[PDB]
Amino acid sequence: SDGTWQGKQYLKEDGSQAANEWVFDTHYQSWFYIKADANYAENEWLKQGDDYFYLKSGGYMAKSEWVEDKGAFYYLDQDGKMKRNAWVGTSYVGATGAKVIEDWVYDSQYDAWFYIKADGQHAEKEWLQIKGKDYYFKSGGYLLTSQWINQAYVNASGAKVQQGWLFDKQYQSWFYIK
Ligand SMILES: C[N+](C)(C)CCO
Ligand SMILES: C[N+](C)(C)CCO
Ligand SMILES: C[N+](C)(C)CCO
Ligand SMILES: C[N+](C)(C)CCO
Ligand SMILES: C[N+](C)(C)CCO
Ligand SMILES: C[N+](C)(C)CCO
Ligand SMILES: [Zn+2]
Ligand SMILES: [Zn+2]
Repeated sequence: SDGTWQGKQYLKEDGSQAANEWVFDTHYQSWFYIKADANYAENEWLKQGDDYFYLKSGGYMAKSEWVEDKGAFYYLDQDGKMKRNAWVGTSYVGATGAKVIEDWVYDSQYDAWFYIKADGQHAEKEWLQIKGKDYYFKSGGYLLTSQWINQAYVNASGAKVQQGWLFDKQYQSWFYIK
């Protein structure tokens, strides 16, 4: 390529000054975003339609990588686009792209609730107390709802029931929980 960096500015193959545009510099094999002031975007987000991109230090577009911003982790896909509402390995990124921690996740593809502990790992084959109530997560992390777990009963919200009547449809009989 005959494209060249002159400080933070990029001259294109034809010698024109890049500005307000993406450039792909084969010398780095990297995308870069050149701002309206003809300087490359660096250590910043770029919104383009619905999509977010992150320009790292030196202006390289982030891609297939995790970035930390204001104490939150964001994943950029192969094309540089910030992932939203998805599992990225064992992590879940929410609506804003931020890795979910200490919170519920409803995933329509498993039709199941999950809980990501503060430590960033999904609850799995275990009891947790979440906001003062008890919830049991199966293998794979799926919240158990409306069933007996040992001597305990978890209701439709997944919360262990403390006391009261339950009509069990499995046994077609009334139980009193104390
Ligand atoms: C844009 N880079 C900083 C990567 C190259 C020019 O110095
Ligand atoms: C970065 N572009 C949006 C220019 C293409 C996807 O990588
Ligand atoms: C701009 N951020 C990537 C930090 C948030 C998008 O919801
Ligand atoms: C539901 N998870 C994505 C958490 C695991 C599937 O194997
Ligand atoms: C978010 N919760 C799992 C507690 C509600 C399920 O119905
Ligand atoms: C739970 N009881 C059977 C005791 C009353 C509701 O019909
Ligand atoms: Zn060249
Ligand atoms: Zn898992």
